Amino acid sequence: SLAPEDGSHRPAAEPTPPGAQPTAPGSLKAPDTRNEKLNSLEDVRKGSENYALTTNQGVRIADDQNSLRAGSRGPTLLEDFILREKITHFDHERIPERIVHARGSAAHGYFQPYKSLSDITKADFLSDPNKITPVFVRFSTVQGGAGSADTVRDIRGFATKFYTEEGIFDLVGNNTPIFFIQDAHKFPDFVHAVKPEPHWAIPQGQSAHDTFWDYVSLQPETLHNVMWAMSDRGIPRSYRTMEGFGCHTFRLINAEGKATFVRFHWKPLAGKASLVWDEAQKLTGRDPDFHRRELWEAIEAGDFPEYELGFQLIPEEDEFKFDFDLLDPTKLIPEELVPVQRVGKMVLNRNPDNFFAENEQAAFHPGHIVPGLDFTNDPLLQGRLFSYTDTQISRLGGPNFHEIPINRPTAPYHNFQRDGMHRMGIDTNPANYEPNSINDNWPRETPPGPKRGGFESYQERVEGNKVRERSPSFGEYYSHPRLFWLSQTPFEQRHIVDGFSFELSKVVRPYIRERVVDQLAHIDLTLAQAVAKNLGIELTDDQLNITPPPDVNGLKKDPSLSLYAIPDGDVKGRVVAILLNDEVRSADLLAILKALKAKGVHAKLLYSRMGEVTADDGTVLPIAATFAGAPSLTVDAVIVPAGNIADIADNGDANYYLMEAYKHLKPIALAGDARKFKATIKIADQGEEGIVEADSADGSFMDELLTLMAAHRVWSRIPKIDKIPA
Amino acid sequence: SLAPEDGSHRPAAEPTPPGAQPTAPGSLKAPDTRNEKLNSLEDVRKGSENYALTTNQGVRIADDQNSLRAGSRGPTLLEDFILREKITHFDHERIPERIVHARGSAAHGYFQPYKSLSDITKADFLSDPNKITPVFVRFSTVQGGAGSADTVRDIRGFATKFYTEEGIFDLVGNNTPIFFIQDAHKFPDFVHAVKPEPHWAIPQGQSAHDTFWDYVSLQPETLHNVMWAMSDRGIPRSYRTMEGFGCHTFRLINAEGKATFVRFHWKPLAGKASLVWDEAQKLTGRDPDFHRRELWEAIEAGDFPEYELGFQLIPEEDEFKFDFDLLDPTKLIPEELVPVQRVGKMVLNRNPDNFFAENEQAAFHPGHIVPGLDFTNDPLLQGRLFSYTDTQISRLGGPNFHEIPINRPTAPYHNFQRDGMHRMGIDTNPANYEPNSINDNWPRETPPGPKRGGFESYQERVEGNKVRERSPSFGEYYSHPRLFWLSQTPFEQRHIVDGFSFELSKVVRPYIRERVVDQLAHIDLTLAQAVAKNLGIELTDDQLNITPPPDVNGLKKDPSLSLYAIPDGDVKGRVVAILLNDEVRSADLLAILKALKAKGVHAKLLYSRMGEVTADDGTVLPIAATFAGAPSLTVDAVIVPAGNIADIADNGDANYYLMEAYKHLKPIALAGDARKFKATIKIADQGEEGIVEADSADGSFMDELLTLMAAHRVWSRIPKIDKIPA
Ligand code: HDE
Ligand code: HDE
Ligand SMILES: [S]
Ligand SMILES: [S]
Repeated sequence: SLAPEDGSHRPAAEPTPPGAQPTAPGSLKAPDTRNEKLNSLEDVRKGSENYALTTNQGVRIADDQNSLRAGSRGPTLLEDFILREKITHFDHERIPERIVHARGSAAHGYFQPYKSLSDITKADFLSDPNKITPVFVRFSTVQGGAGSADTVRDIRGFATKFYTEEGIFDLVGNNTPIFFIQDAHKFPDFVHAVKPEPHWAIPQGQSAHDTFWDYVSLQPETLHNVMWAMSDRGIPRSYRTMEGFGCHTFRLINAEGKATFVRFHWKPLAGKASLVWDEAQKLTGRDPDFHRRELWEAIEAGDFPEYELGFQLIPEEDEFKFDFDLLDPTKLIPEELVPVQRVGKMVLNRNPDNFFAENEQAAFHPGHIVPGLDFTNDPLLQGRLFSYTDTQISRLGGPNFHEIPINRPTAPYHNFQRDGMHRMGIDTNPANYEPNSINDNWPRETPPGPKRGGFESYQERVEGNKVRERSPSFGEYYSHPRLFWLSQTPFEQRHIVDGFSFELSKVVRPYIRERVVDQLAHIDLTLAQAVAKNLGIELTDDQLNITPPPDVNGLKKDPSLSLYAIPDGDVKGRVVAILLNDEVRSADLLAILKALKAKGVHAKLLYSRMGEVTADDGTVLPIAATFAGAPSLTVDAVIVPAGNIADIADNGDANYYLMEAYKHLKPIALAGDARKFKATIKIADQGEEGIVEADSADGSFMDELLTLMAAHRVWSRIPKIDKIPA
Repeated sequence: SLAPEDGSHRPAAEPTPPGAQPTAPGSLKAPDTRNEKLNSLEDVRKGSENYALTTNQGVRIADDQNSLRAGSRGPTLLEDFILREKITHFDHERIPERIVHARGSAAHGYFQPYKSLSDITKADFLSDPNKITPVFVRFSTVQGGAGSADTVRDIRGFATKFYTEEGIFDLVGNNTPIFFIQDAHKFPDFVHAVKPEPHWAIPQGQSAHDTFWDYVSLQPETLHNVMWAMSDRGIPRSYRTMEGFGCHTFRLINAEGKATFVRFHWKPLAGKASLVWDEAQKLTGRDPDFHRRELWEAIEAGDFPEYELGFQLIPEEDEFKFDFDLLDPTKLIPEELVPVQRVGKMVLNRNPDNFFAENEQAAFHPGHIVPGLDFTNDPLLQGRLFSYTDTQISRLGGPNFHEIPINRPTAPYHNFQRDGMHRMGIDTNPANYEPNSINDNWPRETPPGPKRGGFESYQERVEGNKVRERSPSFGEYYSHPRLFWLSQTPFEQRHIVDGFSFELSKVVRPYIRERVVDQLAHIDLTLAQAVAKNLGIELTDDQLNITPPPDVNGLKKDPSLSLYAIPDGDVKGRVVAILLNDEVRSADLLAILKALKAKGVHAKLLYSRMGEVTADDGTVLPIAATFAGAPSLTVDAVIVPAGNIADIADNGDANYYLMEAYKHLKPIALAGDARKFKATIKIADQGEEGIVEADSADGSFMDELLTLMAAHRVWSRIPKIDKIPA
């Protein structure tokens, strides 16, 4: 026995808040959570307790500490098969990462619709509010490698595999409603431009380099998604607090054969929330795994990520009723024009057991549709259909990638396909072709119908010549960027300007920065002047006189485009740093934790060392982390209880903690003598909005702090931060 | 034409300092830097200017902006082969990354010996000081993926491929002289324990997690290399400023067949220098590509990385003359006992053209030796010899990885091996076996001899039974950790304590922390006590009474094991930040830049925005980056000239620049009214060692600053930084 006698090596198999226990594989941490897909993976789950260590051939190993040698200081012998198996498996552990979205984090859950949608789609998973469909969801960045950092500025992927009774449906979305380019033929161009440059393979996880901005300046169709990426949308607080979108118009097909155009939405029920850029960048350094960790810890604590699936629905006869083309994936459909209809709820409630086997090996692909859904001619979607099947032949080693356990349907699958590398299924059918008589033609085709029918494409009319041509209707590039900009709050606008400015400051060739500023002048003059000023660029008289693009279908803003214009805060699952001293006032701490508990807000107790300290009244307080070990970047607010403040008052790290949190617009609360820290962040004696202060930590002190947390950040503080050296 | 009229898109093909020009592929940046290997790659280099865009089959493309569709808003057609080839290639761009050392950065150069070594080795590349051998060198971290950050705390790899006239010799080393484990059979255990944990794949690029310290606590053989990793060895300033080691005793074999034991060394002619932990960690977020960038830019500037190759030579009859086993790779050979003989110099003078083709596909392997070298029974080297050939079969797709251009020998190669995936060589030999008559037995075996002979192993005597057993002589784990400890300066010792303390505070299971502290008590009580205090652990009476391990062959320290005990500073190729204002005193700047140029030190001119400012005398000064865009993390020292200081006096970012540089022990120099900044870093009116100040930037001011820079950091400042909130 190497485990400690008190059993403190094994995490509690029950919900526990972040940091309370070591994290564990999902089937050990939450054995009681189940769904149909988790149950079906049981055949390949492997345990360990009480088993002998063996080769992969089942031979027990006696000594796993030494190679076989001729004498104990001699050479290693070729006959050591146990060594060579073990090192050969090690030597071949890695598979190619995904060409894009290589960095991602995943969990299991389930989906249910609020009511049957049979009047608009025959898709089985949407036919009955009692039908529960297991899901597996992977969130991701786009540009960086599997080993890159989470809180980079980038677009985020949001891919859901629905294991339906009529096949796998993968909804392969992102956290913005559009993409940078119009036609799939340019995807390698755009992706090569944003990826590390090919001579030296720099930079990782960043669009802040010459080739990205060269491409953008030369391809104005990109400006809409670039506006999103440069906003705080590019730096979400959590995968739990971002929106998801299906990116294209698809179709729903009902049993009558009626097509309705649809765009897909995910609404985060935890609300929308983003970091600020200096915080996101610094966090890539202090914890490059912060989003993967926050997602896994949320599920272990029971703060299950929840999302509402929604549909924007457009009748077929309304195809041409807008100012933009519905097939143009650089255009959004404003919610003011077409509201999102709520469809159902998805909950993510179980982590995987083994990251490589369930996360790294999962394959999502938007061609994976089911009866009741269909495509459209969006020319970016159209090319996606080719890529997601193709790429798996190298990434997952061949055409049997659907036999890798996480990718297996739970629906029946039978057909005449055979062989390929890694073939698991042993087919007993006497036939491997159809039509056949020797197996009475089974498995058999199934006609389309209202349920459980075969897939048939909607009979869309096609007319035109074979051309490599962009539709003229896609040739408008500035109105949607302008609608987005005008929909932002003034502080969201400032952060857009600061994102273009920082990024273009990293472009070495100045003419590329000038060309991008020229494009901005076509969108909005105020935005363009503000960026130009930060770059030392002066707009020409011609630039100052560019007519702004038209409004989109009479709209001059749509508030659903803003993260923050309309409050949608939720504090459950947020975290507060509590800065301790060597003689904490226990009554303050009891009131702080009581109020945080009641709203499902977590806490981390921090000090200048590990171990414990003892409160004024003898209560032993266990320290979670040092000030330096768990920086303010990792929390949503900071509370300092009263007590022996002298203990930490001249501690550089403790003062800096509050300066960093202050700069990043987080709520800060100081009780009693902790008010002494007001001097480090230059707060006046009469106080200021966003700093909660009182003689003790209750009556209204925690209500005030929790009201600040529900509004996420203290935006009114922005003018005060440029003066603080932090 | 899309390029700017003024030609400013194209970097000059001359050496230029960092930031002066965009970086470029090495054959375009330095077209006349040549060596036998670079010239031999010309057969596969492809250019681009003035050529038409084609498929891979040579068909010219007319429209590389669109897919082929039926109508300009129609579906994409399967007959679009141009689209499918382009997206197929993109879909399969990625290959598996290296199992370990996936993150690395590489360059070309050459090696030449100082004298003939024929008396001790018949290796041809060491036979004459006129023998110039091309090299390709890849530096790397160990744990993180190819997209992880450079300035993590980790061991670093230093792998050199010598293209000799008698074969490739790969010297595949690290930046410490030992490894964590004794026997190759435990490599996958150790690497699994340091790598991200298997449930959730966290953390990236860090040993600061429970499974690493669990293994270390249970395997005290690891403690010696753990001491090195927790020292500032684990966070080098540059690949140019760290040592390399071949890790194992190999043999040199001379023409007479005499074997001498050898351990290999690389000594950096730029001297030894490392970051401090806070700076390294923050730098992973501010610039995760910092070491890759600094290496590429150094070579572009002509600050070519230079290392001296060195041998520790031990006669065969001296095998048992030490109190440790020469075959145990957890033991170092102290230079006080066996000096390093300096044998030649390697210079890296050219970056690659295409990172993936030359860096990512390069394969190094320590079994790639040449006549005049041989192995020993070191049980970690023995197992390595299996792994480095095996792993390439998945990583590089098959057994023809020596035909990938960067890997090809420049020496002749001819044999009877045939076929394999993507076989390039077309053999004309009528025979593919030997002995054969039908080609008169060619290519033929060559007997061993003094030059141009075949390889024959040294006829070492082997006597023993077939056993899986560790030599009892390997069973001592504490004397080398203690020697290394006692050889460090008092500030290097504090940084080791801090590295253990920070790492163990991130281990969630407290008994693992306790088990590590127990091991520390076996090494040195002062170290053990200092770590324990940071963790809130108290040593037991038994722990306080553990007898220290013995000295190593009577040594109680060896200053060659310290980074800084013996002065070894070189400022050429270092970089200073100069913080501008909107009316700079020009005389200060002329003097600063003149003195920096004379010593080969670079500068970066920083301000609050991009563009330019104008000095008091109307000199226009171009701005390289903002204060926030290029933080103090990225420079060796900071200089603030006089002028309109009030322009920046209340700039939070400018104040913080100096606070962060101060906290990180960097020299800071303040001229005239720039001395008003003393107040932000709490410098007394009378001054402080490490802060250069004068009325102006005269001759003595720069000499003082450059003297501080030769000493790298201001270690005497350490007691003052605890109070600084930065
Ligand atoms: C023609 C335009 C085009 C093309 C060709 C592609 N992409 Fe992807 N994209 C591919 C190609 C690849 C290369 O096949 C790849 C690489 C690995 C793989 O299996 O598929 C992939 C990954 C990917 C994920 C990760 C899924 C996971 O977590 O495993 C997510 C969420 C998205 N995508 C989302 C997405 C949207 C939202 C609408 C839009 C638009 C696009 N993408 C554009 C697009
Ligand atoms: C049994 C003990 C053992 C075993 C089995 C291995 N390692 Fe490695 N190591 C391998 C295995 C692999 C898996 O073959 C792999 C992974 C991909 C590959 O092709 O080779 C590899 C890479 C590697 C590089 C990068 C070279 C480059 O830039 O590509 C460097 C610099 C080092 N190593 C240095 C090193 C030292 C210096 C002493 C010592 C000791 C060891 N290692 C220990 C060791
Ligand atoms: S999209
Ligand atoms: S080693």
